Amino acid sequence: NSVSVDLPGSMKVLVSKSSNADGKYDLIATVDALELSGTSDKNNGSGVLEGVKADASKVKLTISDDLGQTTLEVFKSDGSTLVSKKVTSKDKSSTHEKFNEKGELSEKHITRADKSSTHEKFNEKGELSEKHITRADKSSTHEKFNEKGELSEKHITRADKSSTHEKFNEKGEVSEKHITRADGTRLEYTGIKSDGSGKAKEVLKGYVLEGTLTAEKTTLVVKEGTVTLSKNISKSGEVSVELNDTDSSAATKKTAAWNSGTSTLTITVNSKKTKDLVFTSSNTITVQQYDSNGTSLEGSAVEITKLDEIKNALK
Repeated sequence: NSVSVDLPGSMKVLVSKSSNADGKYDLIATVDALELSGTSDKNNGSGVLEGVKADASKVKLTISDDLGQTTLEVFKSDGSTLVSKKVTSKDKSSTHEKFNEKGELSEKHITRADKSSTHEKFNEKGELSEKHITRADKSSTHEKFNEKGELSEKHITRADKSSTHEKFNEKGEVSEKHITRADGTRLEYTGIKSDGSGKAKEVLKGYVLEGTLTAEKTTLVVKEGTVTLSKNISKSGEVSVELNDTDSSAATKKTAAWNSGTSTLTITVNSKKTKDLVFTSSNTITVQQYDSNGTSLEGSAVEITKLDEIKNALK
C-alpha cells in the first residue's frame, strides 16, 4: 500500500500502490519534521507535495517526472514571497537559495558532485557583496566587494593551506597584504603606498623580523653595532641575504658571502670565517661557528629562536 522511493536531497516519497478514488496515487513525505501532501497521476513518486509550517510558511516539493531532481521551496503566507529554495539533482549537485524579508535573493550556495562549491552573498541593492569559490582540493578564492562593485578584499587559499590576502583602499590600491605560508610562518605588508612600497614584517617561530617592501623585493633588516644584515625575499620568494659593516676597523670589520645553493651566509672577520648563518627552506635560521682558524666548521648548528640571538651572531 506504500512504495517508498528515495529522492535527490536525501529525501523519501511514499506513494500509494494503486489508484484510490480518482486515478491518482497518493504521495506523502516528511521534510524537516514537517509532513507534505500531494496527488499525482504517476506511480513514479513524481509530482507535487504541499504543506504549511508552524509560522504559516508555505512549503512546496516538486519531484521531476524522471525522479532525477527535487525542488523544495519555502514561501511566505502568500505563497509568492520566497523564503528559501533548494534544487537537488541525482548526481547530488545542489543549489540552496536564501531570500530576505522581501523575497529578494540574499544568499546562494552551489554544491557539486565533487564537493566543490560557490557561495554568493548579495547586498540590499542586489549587488554581489561577497563571492567564495571553494575547489575540490579545498583551495579557495574569497572576494569581498565595496559599495562601488570593486574589490575591497581578495583572499586566495591554496591546497597546501598557504594563503595571500590583499586589502584595497578606496582608490583601488592594495593597502595591506598578508601571507600565511604552508609551514605556518607569515608575512605582513602594511601601509603600502601608491608605488607598491611599504612596511614589512616576517613572523617566524619565536621572533619577528622587520623591514620594508618594494614592488621589486622585500627586505628585512637586523642591526647590531655597525653591522646591518639584510634578508631579501624576491618576487619569487627566493631568499638572499647580505651584510654590510661600517666598522671603521679593518681588524674587526665583518664581511659576508651568500651561497645560493645552500641559502647560507658565511661571515668573515680579518680574513677568517667566523660563522655560517643558514636560512632554511622551513623559514628558520641556524648558526654554526667556525674553528679558531676559520677554515672548517665546528660542533653542530643551533636553531635561532629569538631576535637577540641573531644580533649576538652579528656582534
